[PDB]
Amino acid sequence: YRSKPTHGIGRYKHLVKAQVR
Amino acid sequence: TPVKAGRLIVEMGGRCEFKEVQGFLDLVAHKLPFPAKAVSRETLEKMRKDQEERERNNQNPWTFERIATANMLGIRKVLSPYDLTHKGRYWGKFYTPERV
Amino acid sequence: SKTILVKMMSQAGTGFSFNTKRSRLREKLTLLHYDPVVKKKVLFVEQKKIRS
Amino acid sequence: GSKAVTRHRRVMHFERQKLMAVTEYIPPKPTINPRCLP
Amino acid sequence: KFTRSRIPDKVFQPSPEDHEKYGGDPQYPHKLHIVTRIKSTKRRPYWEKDIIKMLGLEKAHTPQVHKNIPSVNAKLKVVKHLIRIKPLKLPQGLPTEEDMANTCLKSNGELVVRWLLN
Amino acid sequence: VTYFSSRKGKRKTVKAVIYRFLRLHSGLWLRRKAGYKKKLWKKTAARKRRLREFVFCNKTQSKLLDKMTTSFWKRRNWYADDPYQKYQDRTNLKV
Amino acid sequence: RRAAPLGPMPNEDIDVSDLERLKKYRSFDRYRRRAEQEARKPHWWRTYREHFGEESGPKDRVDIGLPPPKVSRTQQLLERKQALRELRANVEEERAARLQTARIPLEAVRAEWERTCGPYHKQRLAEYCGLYRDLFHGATFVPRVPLHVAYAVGEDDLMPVYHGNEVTPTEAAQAPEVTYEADEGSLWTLLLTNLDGHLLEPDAEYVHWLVTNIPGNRVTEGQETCPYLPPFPARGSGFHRFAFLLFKQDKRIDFSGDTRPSPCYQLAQRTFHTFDFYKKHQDAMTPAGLAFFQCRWDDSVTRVFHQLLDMREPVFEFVRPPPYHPKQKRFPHRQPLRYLDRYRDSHEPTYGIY
Amino acid sequence: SKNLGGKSPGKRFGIKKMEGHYVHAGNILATQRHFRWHPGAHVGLGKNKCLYALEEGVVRYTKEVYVPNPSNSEAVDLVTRLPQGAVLYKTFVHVVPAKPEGTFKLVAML
RNA sequence: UCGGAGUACAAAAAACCCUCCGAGUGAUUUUAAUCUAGACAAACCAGUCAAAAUAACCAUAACAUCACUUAUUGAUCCAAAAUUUUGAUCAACGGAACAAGUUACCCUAGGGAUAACAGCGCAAUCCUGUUCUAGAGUUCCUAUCGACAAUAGGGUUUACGACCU
RNA sequence: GCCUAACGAGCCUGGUGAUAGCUGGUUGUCCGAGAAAGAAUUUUAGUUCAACCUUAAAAAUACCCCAAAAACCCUAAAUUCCA
Ligand SMILES: Nc1nc2c(ncn2[C@@H]2O[C@H](COP(=O)(O)O)[C@@H](O)[C@H]2O)c(=O)[nH]1
Ligand SMILES: Nc1nc2c(ncn2[C@@H]2O[C@H](COP(=O)(O)O)[C@@H](O)[C@H]2O)c(=O)[nH]1
Ligand SMILES: [Mg+2]
Ligand SMILES: [Mg+2]
Ligand SMILES: [Mg+2]
Ligand SMILES: [Mg+2]
Ligand SMILES: [Mg+2]
Ligand SMILES: [Mg+2]
Ligand SMILES: [Mg+2]
Ligand SMILES: [Mg+2]
Ligand SMILES: [Mg+2]
Ligand SMILES: [Mg+2]
Ligand SMILES: [Mg+2]
Ligand SMILES: [Mg+2]
Ligand SMILES: [Mg+2]
Ligand SMILES: [Mg+2]
Ligand SMILES: [Mg+2]
Ligand SMILES: [Mg+2]
Ligand SMILES: [Mg+2]
Ligand SMILES: [Mg+2]
Ligand SMILES: [Mg+2]
Ligand SMILES: [Mg+2]
Ligand SMILES: [Mg+2]
Ligand SMILES: [Mg+2]
Ligand SMILES: [Mg+2]
Ligand SMILES: [Mg+2]
Ligand SMILES: [Mg+2]
Ligand SMILES: [Mg+2]
Ligand SMILES: [Mg+2]
Ligand SMILES: [Mg+2]
Ligand SMILES: [Mg+2]
Ligand SMILES: [Mg+2]
Repeated sequence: YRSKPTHGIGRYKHLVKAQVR
Repeated sequence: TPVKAGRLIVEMGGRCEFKEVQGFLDLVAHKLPFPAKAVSRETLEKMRKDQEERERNNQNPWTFERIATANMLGIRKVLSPYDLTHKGRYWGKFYTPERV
Repeated sequence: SKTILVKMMSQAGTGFSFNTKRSRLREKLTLLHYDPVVKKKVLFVEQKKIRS
Repeated sequence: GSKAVTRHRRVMHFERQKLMAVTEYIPPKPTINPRCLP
Repeated sequence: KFTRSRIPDKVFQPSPEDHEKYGGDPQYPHKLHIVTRIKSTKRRPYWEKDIIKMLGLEKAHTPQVHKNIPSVNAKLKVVKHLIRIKPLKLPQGLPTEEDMANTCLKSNGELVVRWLLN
Repeated sequence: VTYFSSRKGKRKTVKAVIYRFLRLHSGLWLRRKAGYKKKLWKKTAARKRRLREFVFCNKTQSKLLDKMTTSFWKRRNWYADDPYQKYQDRTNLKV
Repeated sequence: RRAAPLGPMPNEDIDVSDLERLKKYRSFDRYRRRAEQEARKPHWWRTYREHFGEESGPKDRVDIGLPPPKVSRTQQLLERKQALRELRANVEEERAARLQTARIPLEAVRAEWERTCGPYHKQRLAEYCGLYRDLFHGATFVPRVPLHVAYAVGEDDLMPVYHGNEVTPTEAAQAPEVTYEADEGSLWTLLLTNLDGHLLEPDAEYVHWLVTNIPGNRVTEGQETCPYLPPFPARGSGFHRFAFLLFKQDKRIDFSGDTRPSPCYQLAQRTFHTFDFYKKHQDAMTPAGLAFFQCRWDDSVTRVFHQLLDMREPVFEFVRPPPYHPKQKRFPHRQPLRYLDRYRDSHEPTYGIY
Repeated sequence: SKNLGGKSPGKRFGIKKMEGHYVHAGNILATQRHFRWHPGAHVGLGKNKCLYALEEGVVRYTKEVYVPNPSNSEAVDLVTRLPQGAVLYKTFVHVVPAKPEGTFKLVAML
């Protein structure tokens, strides 16, 4: 939950990217 | 282009003094929709420090920020959730720099 | 791609029919179903055509 | 009913007006003016 | 939207000068609250109305004695803008069983034990 | 509903209620789920079972059906091999 | 509103930027090892183990047992490397290994296992089976000395009693033979205790065979304080535990309060507390051997109850709580017709006045 | 005009039983459209991603590591693309059983 | 009529002739059963989950899968089959078994709950002033104007709202 | 158009106390409690349910509710559940 200290524990999209001069 | 209070619009530099640049930038500041000033680094720092000094040496114990955060007199009923952050200095699109 | 509704009767002897959807461009359908009367896997064949 | 952001200064509630009047800034005033003090 | 208000903790952190300003003991907190409702509950939210009702402050200008525990301090914080809170002072101690019928509560907050003897 | 008939002066009952409803003597009304015979090829087995199950009625519908029916349909019936004779009565109702 | 984390975040150490130059694992099993390693750490948030009983996490168990044997680490390592080198020097072993046709001396491997690391596995198995929790409730001991117990079920048929084995009461009717390596200068005591099976007191245990002042290994020569009693688990409650506790003592312990009469067929007299026993005689004896087996009811337990104990065989069963049902409603809306059957006392028709 | 069909009632996709609530067997703990809460101990998963208690007990919510099924190609690819020190975490809902499995009661002395 | 996202930022719900995507089904085989605790949702009707137990397949699964999977759908009655099922752009999608246009020849009961005139609110539009000078004015912003912009006011026009009738 | 001073179809009588979701009216005193709208509907000038409310009766928990707990790219006022 947003107001809990454990918010963002499950974030993983910043660890993998999947979307030269 | 939406513009908020406290944002720079045009930034200039070079081998020039502030007096002439202020002279020909006051016209642009006046013709802009929102109120605007021709400031420099020194002038911006001076006004920010003057605002900080006014806020620190204000004499009366009662301030908009303190009252809004403490919910004194139940004033949150007539206030807004954004007033806790605006501290009474911003009212809609108008900003009053002399409101501490 | 129009389908068809076909009623299949069990070949286990007991009278038990179920309706299933099938493609029009297919041959006569024949599958393996479960007959509650005998409780066994029984071959079912298309007997009637009901709905388009 | 007016929007939260308008062009006509959007006159406030009387309680808010009283709050701002009470919380108006009060500059400090020295006991004796120092201009032509020693 | 208008909802309830969470009061930040720094509001209820007294300054060292506040003790002398309000006449409180810097070491020992007082034991009992005297709470008197001043303002009306009209034009106030239903939660404030209910807190006033459950605090026994339905009638105005009638003091009520409460504990100084956080459980009731939470409700007093919720409706602190409608009440006046004072500490209950006992210069002559708690009223004994032989002095129950001769006591009074002064406007300045001391509960006298012998009031108009004889 | 005819509250006062023109021949006998009695209260009449609507036959649709008795044709599609059953009343237990305890006051409950039993009915069949609507649409239990419609498009069975299009429905899941669980949905078909739920439609096949018998269901009761709430207080408002029970009182409505009681108003529509007469006192002949609220009597105690002792049928021969009645399926619902065990359900005619209510047990262990703590109210 | 936001709240600051109450400690370090899990994935806050590695750098978000420049992921291409950051090393990655490509193996699901490798990730599995990493995840199982992480899951065992004491995190500051609510975890599965905290709610499902990690048993207060770490516990400083009190060790009441013989010191571990003192061996030379350097010499042991040198001999082990020498043995490994001499084994690897062979070529027939290499051929067998590559051809996948090589057998193992299972009896030998068990011998060295019981010699060097068997006591620790036995201690952890006792922990898992809950022997220490019910025998001392606060103490653990390592069975340093092996203890081989065996029943004789025929003329050439021997039933071993390992740690946690299952032994039939018919097989365990006779007294067993116990062997353990010991010099002819020490004294030992052996106790067979029935942990679960006391009909009256849940926290008490039964005695079955107590022999004291055993000279070295000859247990038959030592005096028996309590005559042997075959296991008698109840018919309903199955899989009781019987533990063989071996104590090594320095002095010749002599007592009169723990002595039992010759018949010793009274369950009131055969009531025991290993904690109290060890508290009474804690100064001399130290536990060094452990051998426990599971035991369920069979056709001989009724004979044991009848002929020996002179009572009626008690029969239990594993009953289950009645199914939960909500409060009955006056008008159950959209409920099946079988709703009234959930609150029916009996499936019989009651005619109140008719 | 040009925009049609935008009206549709909410599906009530949310949480039904919070932490500490005493639930019985079969109670729907929480319903969801995508996987927001994952089932854990004594919590079964329905065909519509709903979570229902399998035993009577107390509902708890925890943050735990996530090891996906090796047959799940998408999750396996995500795992194999994760960096070295990264471990996935998910919010799992558990039911802690309260009543014992059963009791041993004496029936008769034979 | 049904579904997804925003409005509706964090349990649920939440409207507009608000802004955008969609559905009225296809392909394939694993052709996906009975009975029953306890629950979600809900005015009602309807919609959803589901432990244990049963017969057939590994003697270790069966929730049919995919197309954003969420929507791919219709109540009674009544008609037809072979007794087990089926039948509606009933799409005005809680659906009357089957019915248009016109009335300035009109009538009746009401409505300022609702329009045309007027009034009223606002000032999009209209009208007045000032601030700002690049440009015209031969040079020269302000003699006369003055684009791009700023700010204040009036309630003459059209419109907007539907507050009194 | 005219058909006995009102004719898009005369007048009288009877059906007839026609029928109106529409307007108007609805007659003594005092006291107690007391409601501003979610869904269907040829339905939005109306009804039928739900939620509120009244009158009686059974019970036991009812509001206020600190921790702890409620998602993944960023996110405020604050919500839900709880001693
Ligand atoms: N097709 C169909 N017609 C029905 C149904 N129920 C009643 N009807 C009516 O039965 C009649 C059938 O006449 P048809 O249209 O076959 O000439 C129609 O008046 C129709 O409205 C139904 O379920 N399906
Ligand atoms: N629907 C509804 N009407 C109300 C309510 N209170 C008052 N009214 C109506 O308001 C009128 C009287 O106004 P009041 O005297 O309440 O100011 C009457 O027409 C009355 O029916 C209410 O709570 N709900
Ligand atoms: Mg300006
Ligand atoms: Mg407004
Ligand atoms: Mg070594
Ligand atoms: Mg929507
Ligand atoms: Mg809606
Ligand atoms: Mg509910
Ligand atoms: Mg099952
Ligand atoms: Mg319609
Ligand atoms: Mg409709
Ligand atoms: Mg609907
Ligand atoms: Mg004409
Ligand atoms: Mg008229
Ligand atoms: Mg109106
Ligand atoms: Mg006009
Ligand atoms: Mg006029
Ligand atoms: Mg007008
Ligand atoms: Mg007028
Ligand atoms: Mg306007
Ligand atoms: Mg104006
Ligand atoms: Mg020029
Ligand atoms: Mg005018
Ligand atoms: Mg009007
Ligand atoms: Mg209006
Ligand atoms: Mg005439
Ligand atoms: Mg009338
Ligand atoms: Mg109407
Ligand atoms: Mg009154
Ligand atoms: Mg009603
Ligand atoms: Mg809390
Ligand atoms: Mg509570």
